[PDB]
This record gives sequence, structure tokens and C-alpha cells, in this order.
Amino acid sequence: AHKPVGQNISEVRRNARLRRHARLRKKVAGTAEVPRLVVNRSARHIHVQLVNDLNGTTLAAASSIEADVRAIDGDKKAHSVRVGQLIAERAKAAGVETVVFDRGGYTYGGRIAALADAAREAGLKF
Amino acid sequence: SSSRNGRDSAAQRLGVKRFGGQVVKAGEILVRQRGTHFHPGVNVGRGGDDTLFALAPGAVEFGAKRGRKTVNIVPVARP
Amino acid sequence: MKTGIHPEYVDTTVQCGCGHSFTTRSTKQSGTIVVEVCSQCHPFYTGK
Amino acid sequence: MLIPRKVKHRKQHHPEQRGIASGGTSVSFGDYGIQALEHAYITNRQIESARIAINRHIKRGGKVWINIFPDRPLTKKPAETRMGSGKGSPEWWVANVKPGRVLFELSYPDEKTARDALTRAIHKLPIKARIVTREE
Amino acid sequence: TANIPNKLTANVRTRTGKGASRQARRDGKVPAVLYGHGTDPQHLELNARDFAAVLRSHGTNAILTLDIEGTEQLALTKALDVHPIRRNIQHADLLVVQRGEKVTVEVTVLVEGDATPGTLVTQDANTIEIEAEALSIPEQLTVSVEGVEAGTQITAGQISLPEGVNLISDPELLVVNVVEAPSAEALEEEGA
Amino acid sequence: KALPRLKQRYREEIREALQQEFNYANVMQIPGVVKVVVNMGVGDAARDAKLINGAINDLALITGQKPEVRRARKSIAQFKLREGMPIGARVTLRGDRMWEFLDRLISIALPRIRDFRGLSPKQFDGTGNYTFGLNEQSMFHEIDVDSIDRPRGMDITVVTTATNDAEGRALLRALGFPFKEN
Amino acid sequence: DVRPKITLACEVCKHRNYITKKNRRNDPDRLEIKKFCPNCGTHQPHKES
RNA sequence: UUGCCUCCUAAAAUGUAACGGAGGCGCCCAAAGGUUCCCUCAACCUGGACGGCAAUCAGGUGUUGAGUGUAAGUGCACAA
RNA sequence: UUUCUUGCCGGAGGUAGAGCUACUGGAUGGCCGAUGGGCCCCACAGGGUUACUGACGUCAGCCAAACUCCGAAUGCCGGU
Ligand SMILES: [Mg+2]
Ligand SMILES: [Mg+2]
Ligand SMILES: [Mg+2]
Ligand SMILES: [Mg+2]
Ligand SMILES: [Mg+2]
Ligand SMILES: [Mg+2]
Ligand SMILES: [Mg+2]
Ligand SMILES: [Mg+2]
Ligand SMILES: [Mg+2]
Ligand SMILES: [Mg+2]
Ligand SMILES: [Mg+2]
Ligand SMILES: [Mg+2]
Ligand SMILES: [Mg+2]
Ligand SMILES: [Mg+2]
Ligand SMILES: [Mg+2]
Ligand SMILES: [Mg+2]
Ligand SMILES: [Mg+2]
Ligand SMILES: [Mg+2]
Ligand SMILES: [Mg+2]
Ligand SMILES: [Mg+2]
Ligand SMILES: [Mg+2]
Ligand SMILES: [Mg+2]
Ligand SMILES: [Mg+2]
Ligand SMILES: [Zn+2]
Ligand SMILES: [Zn+2]
Repeated sequence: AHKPVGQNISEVRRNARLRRHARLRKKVAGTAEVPRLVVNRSARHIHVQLVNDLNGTTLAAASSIEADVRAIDGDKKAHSVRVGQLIAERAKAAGVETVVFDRGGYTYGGRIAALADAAREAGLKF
Repeated sequence: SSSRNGRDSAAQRLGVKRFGGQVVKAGEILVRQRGTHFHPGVNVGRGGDDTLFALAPGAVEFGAKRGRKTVNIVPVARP
Repeated sequence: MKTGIHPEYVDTTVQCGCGHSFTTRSTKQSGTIVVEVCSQCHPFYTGK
Repeated sequence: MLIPRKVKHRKQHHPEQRGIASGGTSVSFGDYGIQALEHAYITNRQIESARIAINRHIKRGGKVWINIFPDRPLTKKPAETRMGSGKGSPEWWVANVKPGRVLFELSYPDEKTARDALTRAIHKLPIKARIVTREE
Repeated sequence: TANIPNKLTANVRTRTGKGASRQARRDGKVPAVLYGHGTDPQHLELNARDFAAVLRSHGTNAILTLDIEGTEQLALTKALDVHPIRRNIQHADLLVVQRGEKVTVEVTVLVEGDATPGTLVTQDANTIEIEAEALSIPEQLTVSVEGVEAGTQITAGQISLPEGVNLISDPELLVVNVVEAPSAEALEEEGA
Repeated sequence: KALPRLKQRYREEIREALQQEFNYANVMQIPGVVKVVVNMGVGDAARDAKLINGAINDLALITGQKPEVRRARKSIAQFKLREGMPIGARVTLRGDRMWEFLDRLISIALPRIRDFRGLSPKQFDGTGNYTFGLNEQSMFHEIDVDSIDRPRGMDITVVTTATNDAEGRALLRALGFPFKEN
Repeated sequence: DVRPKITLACEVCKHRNYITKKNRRNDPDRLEIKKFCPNCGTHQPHKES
């Protein structure tokens, strides 16, 4: 036995991320016609869901664990743009072109910005 | 031989103005209050002096949402 | 690591008086130091 | 005399003096006690007189618990004055007593002396009380 | 040391309320409720006189044998709602119990004997909680005072506890404290 | 292509030392040092606002980074101290500046003590976060002696992932820290 | 007064559009802010009179 | 004493009198206004040269006991 | 008939009562025992002895128009 005493950086990252997410969520939400594009991000993968908060359901989703996205030899920005175009295509198939961006409690930029601008050019107006 | 008090202010007529199940117009103010004793609910907005008003026509109904008393406007069906 | 606000920091060569050579980095603009009492000199450090 | 060190408000309304004592109706500290039967305002004057009466009677060794505190002030406007000009200045202190509340409690070896000291105290109070024992 | 249960009669309350309870209390009857793991809160009138008699004979804590319309049940007095003034018992609570069943209870502690003369013995906690079987419940247990030395405290952990019974209270709950008898120049110095 | 030396020796021998004499189930439970914090708590600058200048200058030269100025977040009547007054200066060191500063202290500056008798092993806050002070800024050769103006002490804190003083002390000794031997 | 009433006038048309207050002890100089001019049609600097 | 604001009286909607019980107001802030983003205090224990419970540093416990220009009340840690 | 009554349904309260280890204050008696009190060896180090005063805490019983973790009956708003 070796009882640890401190708090781990995982806890502070996770719950501070959740607090930022909730503060954000106080002001955006998803309908059927203008759903919410929520994003997760880790050291390996980036995830997106298209949510109708009236139900708590998901309309479309994507991540960087699909076959094609793992088929890219490029950079994390390349995976981000691939996910963005894929989720834009899936949303357009589902019958929607307007959305609100839930950045997920991460600062807007880097790969999240790349994803968001890929979806922007791909057909989703936000 | 004199009282050093004897002053008060006007009553501000605060309180709930529309109760549960009451049909309102869009824009009717529903509860006058000081702080946020009732928090704005679905399709209900909050004014500058923390006055709750209805952002859509419907029926008033109260609720609790994560330990917060809230006021909501419910869309009644069109006859 | 800001642009230039921090004080100048470069690698430095530190030589002991009793013959020890320290390969270090400091803010010395010269980058050269010699010290006569070091980790092998004090009676408390090496029991002498 | 029993006087609170400070009260948040020094001019309160008269204590509502209705109902039966719900809290503080049992003998817990000593073995014999004086337990009330009428609503009243027991001032610190009454309490001090009753306590000294008990101490004079037993006079040897035994514990007297005054488990009521006079901490409610009754005011009185100065004499010869008409009505008005605001409420008076507080000038006596009171415990609000309901029928049921044990007022004084006593611990002492024997029986008759304890009973007699308790009734000596009772005679100093503005109410009817009765001597109650530690058992049902 | 099994204690023989006491045999009362009871009959189901037809209708409930403050009016019904007042009337029943007026006819020399006590309203009461059975519960426990019998999982049926059953509302029972019982004889007030016999209830008081058995509570006198065997304290607050005593097993009863209730005859509910012919059915035979074992009960144990859980609580008694009593008027502060008229002292009549108003209501009773009856856990259902059976043999070989541990139950938590509160037993009065009555100091026995005389103490050393220069000081007075005074109890702070008159009741001590014990875990014990339904039949083996002691109605009272004693604490020893026989010429103690100068003032000292007594706690529940050093009591001669009966057999088959277990202390529940934390052992460091004071029960009886011998405190030096106030002198002539010490008794009237406190209280003002 | 280049690394600090003392971190090298740490990884090379102290990790195995701590593992084999503290016997962790997880190799990541083998402790280590995390950060150091140097604080010049000036405080008396409630009147002389100009002393914190020399404070931050000398602390910058020794540490290699520019201190954040620490104000006072309370109003107190005694010390002539009002809210928002610069009272102290602190720098945190992590990584290469971390290890190099530890070098400049323990291999150089801490030997420069006059009347050195070690540092007490009972100087831990219950979990192995070792914090010691002093009262002269002239044991650091980064600063010349006559160039000083007032005798000032630092505040040197080494914050490590010890579970208790045993890990903290074993680590500090393993890093080569000349404690007081009580 | 220490917080007197002041007026703000557009520079490019000299029309007095707004009246406000400010502290003379804290803002000794004329206060100037980009306000909205109804006849200039756009936001213009406005300077204290 | 006379206008305004807050509380109790005031009897769980609103309103409610007395020379009833307590206090504030006749301002202040070009940021103490707008928006964007980020953070969580007070207190307590332990370890530190001045430095003392107390000043700044580090570790922990700490869900609100701190703070909110300004009385009081209603609020606010989702933070106001 | 929009009025009013009665039944049912949808509401918001903080009164009566109660409770307080749920806050703000008052307040009874115990228990351990500080810090600060005195003394010994003898230093103003350090240690222990002593009516010590006895922080904090804790056990049990209480109190409040301007206290509330709670909390009715009635009344009130609407519908039927
Ligand atoms: Mg740590
Ligand atoms: Mg008012
Ligand atoms: Mg506003
Ligand atoms: Mg306004
Ligand atoms: Mg009343
Ligand atoms: Mg009672
Ligand atoms: Mg009560
Ligand atoms: Mg009498
Ligand atoms: Mg300015
Ligand atoms: Mg009202
Ligand atoms: Mg009313
Ligand atoms: Mg009137
Ligand atoms: Mg005035
Ligand atoms: Mg603001
Ligand atoms: Mg702003
Ligand atoms: Mg902290
Ligand atoms: Mg009706
Ligand atoms: Mg109803
Ligand atoms: Mg309700
Ligand atoms: Mg109220
Ligand atoms: Mg009441
Ligand atoms: Mg109070
Ligand atoms: Mg009340
Ligand atoms: Zn040397
Ligand atoms: Zn213009």
C-alpha cells in the first residue's frame, strides 16, 4: 500500500473542462432546425456530435477513429478537416444546414478551429 | 419624548402575478421580485429589475430545475 | 518563453578550486566562473 | 440577578403566553424539580428569591438548576406621562412560562427536606407549580 | 434471564382520527400501533388500566403478548406519547418481535447504595443504550457507589452489564459523577 | 541533443534507488521533484516601494526569470498596509531552468554559507514539500558582494510528489542535499 | 459641483447630441467618446462643450 | 416630525394604522458601463529569516460561513 | 350569468406550530483540556506539579416580531 495524498492533473483538467463546458452551455442549445455541434478532443482523437437538446438525442456524429480518417498520413489538422467535412456531409444528408457551435469547454483554436472552418466551408453556416 | 424612527417606504406590490395554468399573452409580466427567487424558465425572459415576463403566449407553469424554482410558458394547442 | 523580457541566460563553464568541473547554464554574461569552495571542499559535504 | 449580556433587540413585543410547554417538560439535571402549571412572566426577581429560598432551606450541599432564563425584556414608560411619544425604555427581565415547564430542579440526598425547599421556592412564584420526581 | 411476556388484550381500531383517539382515550383505552418487520402498521386499542399496570410492573421496556382477535403476537414497547401535565399515556408504539432477535433499547440506570458522606453523587445520563434479545431485556441495571474516593467520574464502559446484553452507547458517556458537596461558603455563590 | 546533467544523474541512479528501497507496485509511483518556488517576501516595502526593485533584480539574476510582483490581497491597520501594495516577489522554476537553478544553489550557493551546519530533516509540511529560508542574498555568486544594498533572505521551496517525509527526504538526500543529521 | 452636467457635441457638425455627467476631479480634461450622430448618420467622435 | 428607500409589526397573495420597533438617501464609478474569455473564496491545520495568530510563499482540508461602491432585504459559487 | 356558492383540478407563499449539530443571537449544567497563570529543579532553554482562568470541541435540556433545515388550516389567483 502507498496511499497518494495529492490531487492529480487529470481531475483538474476534466472538471475544469466540464465547468467551462457548462458555462458555455448556459447560452447555446440545440433545436431540430438549428442543432448543436458539440466537440470533444483528446491527445489522440477529436469527436463531434450534432445534438437536438429538446430530446437529448444525437442526429449525426463523427470522430478521428473511422477508417478513412485513420487512413490520412497527414497532421492532426488534417484529421480535423476530414472530420469536419464528414460531419458536414452527414448533417446535410440528415437535412440541416444551420447549427450552433459548442466548442466543448476547450479554447477555440488549433484543431478545433480547423474542424470548425472545414465545416464552415463545407456547407454548414455557423 | 420623541421617537427617533417612524419612517417607511412605499410598498412595491411585488409577488407572483400569474399562477400555474394561467393563459397569458406574449409579453405579460408574470412575477415581480427583487433578486432571482424565481429563475427564468423555458420561453420566459427576465427584465432589468429581475421581473419575469413571458416571451410567448401560453399557460404559466412552475417547476424546479437543478434546485432552482423556475417559471415556464407552455404552448396551448390552437383550437 | 517570452520574447526578450527575461534576463540573459546562456551556458556557462564553472570550475572548482579543488579541481571539479561543472558544465552548467546561468545568467552570467561572461559564462565563466571559478569557485574555491564547492561540493567537495566543505567539511560538512565530504566529512573533512 | 440573571440578565443577558446583550439582546439583539431591546424592545420586543410581549411574549405570546398561550399553549402548553412543548420543550423543557422533564426533570433531567437533578432528582426533584418544580414543574409549572400556569402561564406567567417569571422575572429575575422571582427567580433570585426562589433560588435563595432553596439555598437557605437546604443550606448544606445540593445542586439547584435554574433551567429557565429571564432574557425577554418588558419595558415601562416613565410615570405621570400620557399616551404616545413612542415605546418606553426596558426595565425588567422575564422568562415566558407555559404550563408544563420544569422551572427549578434540585439534587439533594433526603426526601422531605428537598420537598420542603422546593415548596419554599414555589411560594415565591406568581404561579401554581408542583413538585415532580425523576421517574414516571 | 428470560423475562416472561405480559398478556394484554387488544382489538383493531375501527376508524382513525383525533376524534376517535379522544373518544377511546375517554373510555379508558390507549390507541397504539404495531409495526416492525411485520410490515403491517396495525392500529390497536388496548386497555389503559392494564397498560399502565404492566408499565408499572415491568417499566417502559417489557415484552407483551398481544391477542389481536385471537391471533397471538409478541410485541415490545417502542415509544409512549404521554401528556406533559395530565401524565396519562396517550399513544404507544409496538415493534413486533420474536425469539432470538437482537434489538436496540434504552435502559434506565438507577444508582444504588450510599456514598462517602462529604460529597454528593449526581447522574448526568439516567439511561444507557444496550443491544439485547427481546426476552432478555433488563428493565433496569445498577451502578455501584460504596464509599467512593474523592470526586471521580463513571462511564458506561465500567458498569456491570448483564449477560447476553451489549453496550451501544460509546463507552465514554458519563453516567454518575461524584462531585464534592458544596461548602457553606460555596453553595450560594452560583446562580446569579 | 543536450540535457541538464543533474536530471541525467537523477533518472540514471536515483530512480532505481527510490524503487528498490521504497518498493512501488507501479514504476510511476517512484517519486521525483516537480517544481521549485523562490519567494522574496519583502513585506517591509509598505513604506519603501523601491526595495522590491533590487528584490526582483537579484532574484531574476539568480533564477533566470522575471518575478511576478505579488501584491497584498488584504487591508490591515497595523503594518501601514493597504490592498494592492507590492509586498513580495516569486518565481517558479520547472524543467531545465529548474535543474540548473538547483545546481546553482546546492552545488554553489548553499556551500557559500558562513557558519553552515546543515538543514534540518524535520523541515517538511507533512507530505514531503520541503521549504527552507535564509537571511542573506550574498551566497549566490551571480551577485557581487559590494553591489548589494540590504541583507535579504530568499524563500526556497521544493515541491515533490512525495506521500510523506520519507519519500521527500529519501529524494532530497538522493539528489545530494546536505541535511542536518539530528 | 464635482460631478457637473456636461454636453457632448459632434466635431464634424457641431450639434450637441448628448448630456451626461463626469467627475472633474478625476477627468479634468474634456471628455471625448465616439457617439452616434443622428444627422451625420454614423458614429462620430463627440467632445465636451 | 413632514419627500424617498429597506426590513419587522403585517395575521404564508396584494394592500394595512400609531408621537410603533430599527436603519439609510439627497450620492458614487469614464470604469465600478458594454462584450469576450479565464478563475474560485473566507476560515482551519502543516512547513517556512526578519514576520509575532496574523504581511507574501508551498502542501492539504474547505460548497459558500468571503465578497458583492453604498442601508436593509431578496439574490448570486451555474456565479451577479 | 360574465356575479355568487359547492365539489374537483393547477399554483405561489413562510403565518400558527415546530426546530435549531441548518444560519444569526441569547442561554443552563456537565466532560476533556488548552493557550495564556503560578511554582520545582532553579535561566526567561526544557521539562513537569497546581483551586489555575479554564480557546476550541463535545454530551444533555432550552429560547426568538425583525432566527429558519422545516412547516400547515384558512384565504388568494386561475380552470372546470
Ligand atoms: Mg503535492
Ligand atoms: Mg417596504
Ligand atoms: Mg441589467
Ligand atoms: Mg437601471
Ligand atoms: Mg402570533
Ligand atoms: Mg419540553
Ligand atoms: Mg421548541
Ligand atoms: Mg405560589
Ligand atoms: Mg480616469
Ligand atoms: Mg403579506
Ligand atoms: Mg394574510
Ligand atoms: Mg389602514
Ligand atoms: Mg434621517
Ligand atoms: Mg459590475
Ligand atoms: Mg467593461
Ligand atoms: Mg491555499
Ligand atoms: Mg369553483
Ligand atoms: Mg388546490
Ligand atoms: Mg406549495
Ligand atoms: Mg417573512
Ligand atoms: Mg411560534
Ligand atoms: Mg438574535
Ligand atoms: Mg416566525
Ligand atoms: Zn571547491
Ligand atoms: Zn455630427
